[PDB]
Amino acid sequence: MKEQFEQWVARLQISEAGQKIIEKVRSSEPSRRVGGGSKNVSGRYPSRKMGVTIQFESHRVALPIIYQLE
DNA sequence: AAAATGTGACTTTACCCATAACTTTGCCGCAACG
Repeated sequence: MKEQFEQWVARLQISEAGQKIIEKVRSSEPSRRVGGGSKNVSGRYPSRKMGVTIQFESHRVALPIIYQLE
């Protein structure tokens, strides 16, 4: 899981700052919890690619992008 | 930090259908005048 990541970074030759920010993203939990607001349907989707739940704040402008990325 | 869910069982006007009930009105006779 980590050796493949390192080889991917080496192949793309990502700078130290970029790899650091990527590791911070892949380690840190989401910054804010999704709130429904007032006109947005919010919620969770099971991403089998990652294998975890992903939060979306809109089911007709952001969720379809999630399906595409899955 | 943020766009996308009204809905359906219940009740109510509206038109048609059949019949009762009073008023219309042409088709006929009958009395009166020319």
